[PDB]
Amino acid sequence: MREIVHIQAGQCGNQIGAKFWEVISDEHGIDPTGSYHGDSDLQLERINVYYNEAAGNKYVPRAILVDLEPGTMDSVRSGPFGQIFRPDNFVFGQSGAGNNWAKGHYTEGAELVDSVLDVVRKESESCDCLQGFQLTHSLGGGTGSGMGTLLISKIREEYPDRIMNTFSVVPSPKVSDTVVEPYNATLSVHQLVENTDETYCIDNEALYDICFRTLKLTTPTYGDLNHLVSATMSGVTTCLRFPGQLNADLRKLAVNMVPFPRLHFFMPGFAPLTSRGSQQYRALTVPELTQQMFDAKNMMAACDPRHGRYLTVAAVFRGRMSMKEVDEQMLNVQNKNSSYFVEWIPNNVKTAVCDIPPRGLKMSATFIGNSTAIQELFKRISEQFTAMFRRKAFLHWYTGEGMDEMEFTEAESNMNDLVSEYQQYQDAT
Amino acid sequence: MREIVHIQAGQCGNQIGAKFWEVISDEHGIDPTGSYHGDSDLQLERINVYYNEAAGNKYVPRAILVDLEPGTMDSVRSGPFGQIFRPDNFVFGQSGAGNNWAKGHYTEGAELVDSVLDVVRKESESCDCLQGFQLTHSLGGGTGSGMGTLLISKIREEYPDRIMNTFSVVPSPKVSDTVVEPYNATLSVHQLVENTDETYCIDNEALYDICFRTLKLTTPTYGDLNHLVSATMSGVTTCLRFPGQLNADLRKLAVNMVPFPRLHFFMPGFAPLTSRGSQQYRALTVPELTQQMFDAKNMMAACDPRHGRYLTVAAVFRGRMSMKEVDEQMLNVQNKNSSYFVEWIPNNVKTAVCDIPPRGLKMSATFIGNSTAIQELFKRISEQFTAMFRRKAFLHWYTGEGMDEMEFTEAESNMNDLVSEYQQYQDAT
Amino acid sequence: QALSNEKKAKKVRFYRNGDRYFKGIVYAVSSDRFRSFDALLADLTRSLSDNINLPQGVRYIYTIDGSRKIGSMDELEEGESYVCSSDNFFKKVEYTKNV
Ligand SMILES: Nc1nc2c(ncn2[C@@H]2O[C@H](COP(=O)(O)OP(=O)(O)O)[C@@H](O)[C@H]2O)c(=O)[nH]1
Ligand SMILES: Nc1nc2c(ncn2[C@@H]2O[C@H](COP(=O)(O)OP(=O)(O)O)[C@@H](O)[C@H]2O)c(=O)[nH]1
Repeated sequence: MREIVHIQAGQCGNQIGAKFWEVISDEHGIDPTGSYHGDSDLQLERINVYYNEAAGNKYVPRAILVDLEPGTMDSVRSGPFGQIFRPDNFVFGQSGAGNNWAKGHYTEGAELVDSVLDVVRKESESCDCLQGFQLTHSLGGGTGSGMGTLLISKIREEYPDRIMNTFSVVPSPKVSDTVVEPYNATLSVHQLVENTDETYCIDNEALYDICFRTLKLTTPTYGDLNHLVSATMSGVTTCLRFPGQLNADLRKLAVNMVPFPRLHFFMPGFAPLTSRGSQQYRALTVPELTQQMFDAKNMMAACDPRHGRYLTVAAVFRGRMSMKEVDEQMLNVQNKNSSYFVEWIPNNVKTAVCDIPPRGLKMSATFIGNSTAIQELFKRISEQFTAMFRRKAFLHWYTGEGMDEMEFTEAESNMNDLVSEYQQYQDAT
Repeated sequence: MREIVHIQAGQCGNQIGAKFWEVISDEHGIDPTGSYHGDSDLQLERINVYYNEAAGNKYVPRAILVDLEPGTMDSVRSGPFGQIFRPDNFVFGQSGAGNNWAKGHYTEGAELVDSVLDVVRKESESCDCLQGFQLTHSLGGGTGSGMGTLLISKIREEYPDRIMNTFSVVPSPKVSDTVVEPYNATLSVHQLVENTDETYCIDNEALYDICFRTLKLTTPTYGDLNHLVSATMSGVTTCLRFPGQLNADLRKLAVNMVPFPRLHFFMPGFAPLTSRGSQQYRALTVPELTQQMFDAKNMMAACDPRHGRYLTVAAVFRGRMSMKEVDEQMLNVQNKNSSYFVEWIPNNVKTAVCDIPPRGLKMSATFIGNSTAIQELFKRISEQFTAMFRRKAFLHWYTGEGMDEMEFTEAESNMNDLVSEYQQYQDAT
Repeated sequence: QALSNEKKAKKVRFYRNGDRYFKGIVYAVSSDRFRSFDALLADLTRSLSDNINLPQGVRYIYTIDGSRKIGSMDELEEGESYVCSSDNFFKKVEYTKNV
């Protein structure tokens, strides 16, 4: 049991998912047809969490793909592992978002949100024991900010107990891929703090550095950028799909990592990340994988963790290894960096150990670290919002879609409530 | 025994039947010559219900084909499986209906109804134990509304005990294929509520949506529309022609589905209905076939069942399956949709399970659901009648055929008696 | 000045005629999206009738009460529903119950 329904939204969240389902099919051994060509019977035992068995030994992904124009869905069905999806799940409109939250959430979302929830409710009944949903979108564009946050509110009113986690892409601070991205981010963080459980903030700028510096890549396309996000998304639920010595899941991370009902924005991190030639000048041990998860050059949210304190740390390991060798390192990085952790939470490291490695490697990891260092991320969104709102510019595109100036006030005031909270628990006593 | 005499009328009812006898011959294995080329001996055991054995191992359909002009009968004998009918049964006049109920029922029907009943009475004596008749016509045109309802009254005066069911085609609400179709429908429903036992209301508009949306067809001709009606007509009597675990027939559905001697207008429904490419992304189980029979997008009478309550539900399944798996689903859709069923009839679902599937599939179904949702169908006929009668327009074509204004009064008042009854049993206590 | 006239969308609801099981979609009705009232009938055409309602389309917009035929867009007010019909005859059912 414990099945998961995957929801995609926007141009960004589709292309993340279109690489993500390639990664999951590489573990469980699924051809682009949809049949099975594996070697181990452990791949087929927990297969139901991301699959429904069709008639004739074929498996389909439990995915829901949402857009407002068919310019992206045609790319998904044409690419490899595009025939694997069911043709009913491609729900899409015709008007297009226009890179607008107000078009994505109020007007053109309302003509489509009823068509999506029929696909949601059909997939919810077919599962035996529903574990929880997951969503992949972006806070910059129109669809992933508007249509996504509309789907979160409609689900939470109908499922007030299931876990709901989003791999949201927060816009980078230096470059700006959208002129109105301080409006799309601020009007969507107001939705996320009240209707989710945990949220994995990913910045684009941190992903460019890892391919450039750490992996030593010359021409990083998005297929090499999204492959790091998809390897992170598989690493969160990798103990739910495989037997392990110490097991955790989406529920246990939602209890451990989240000590307060608002403070639930995380930052991910993956290890090991070698080069194409430097993968022989490195010994793959647990203390080697430990000292790569914690440095600043291997985060994914563009914020140095040294500016704030950690609160909770999850370290999901994969592959066979000594439990003593794990428990020694998780104590070791907690003693010497004693100022970098919060004091009134003792033993603030949650450990999970799977057994089966990723395809190709011997052992791996996945860093899920909550911190106060993401107060810097909401400084720059709250500053760039007020820099653009005090002149009331780029505003008539949102007023004409049924919105007032008071909605911008409560959304911004909700964000400065949040930065006051991370500031308070940095200097507790 | 238990033989059935099939009667066709009008241009519509002939072309439905001309595809229907192709479907029955595909089950029992009959060539266009009339010989036998089957594989299983179960096809020849109950063959007598729709056939009479001729001399020399040839079988003929027990059909009676009626028209008022030979423009349609020439198309039947020229098409494939047109040589299979007997040349004596083609009873047809020369004047033509003129798309007129008053010509079809009074004047030109009287010169032909004596010639039809000699063919009826000849086929009634050749059968050993007569099960009952069936009729295929339409309430829009001239012949199927006038000549058909004249044949129903002449049969019921001579057979006051046999079952009499009609697959009448009720005209669609939005488009209008006939200017005077509120007159042909109203003057024929007055005949049907007093001389039949059960009636399967089929709308054209619902059949266009199923080929467009559900089957994903590009160019639906009537051969693809009538193939859904003929698959429904075979599915009603499919337990009478084959052995099954739990058996029902035309008599048992007339007792279960009909709790009052007037409230007997049904709506059909067929499942499964895949696409040409989407037939592999679907598992054929009993809970899959259950959740397709009950939604609004797979009815055949243009009325959403959610506007009213059900009263009785027949679910004739085909193919080998678990009886527990059927009885669990027929309880499951009755508990969660508890407001959508009538209260003072408990366990309002009749189940019948055959053994032999249709040609090509593994398991199938047939939904026969009575409801109060067909009060909307008789609102629009009763409204469009009074919108055209208060000006007394298109009326001189009916007065000149021997009719008064009082006949329009009692026919319309009979219909508002019927809508008052379905309104009353929607709010019982 | 630059803080302009605040081109504002009314938030009005549209119950379609007769359909008791219908909620009414809030449209961003402004003077910028519709230069004329006759253009407002065009947007009401596709987004109200799907399979079973309104063969005549959209002709007459009534009030929710309803005792008045809506003229131009100046006869609309912010935050009130309107019964959208397509004939002279009006249906008196409880539209606004349980929004
Ligand atoms: N990481 C990543 N971000 C992407 C990708 N494609 C688009 N984006 C992000 O998506 C945002 C642009 O919005 P868009 O994808 O069109 O979404 P929508 O406008 O809401 O439909 C920017 O923040 C881009 O950085 C991709 O392949 N990878
Ligand atoms: N479903 C269906 N309806 C048909 C077909 N052919 C004609 N009709 C219907 O028949 C009606 C027209 O009347 P007609 O068939 O000429 O019958 P008549 O005038 O009484 O002889 C309309 O309601 C058509 O929709 C067909 O192949 N399939």
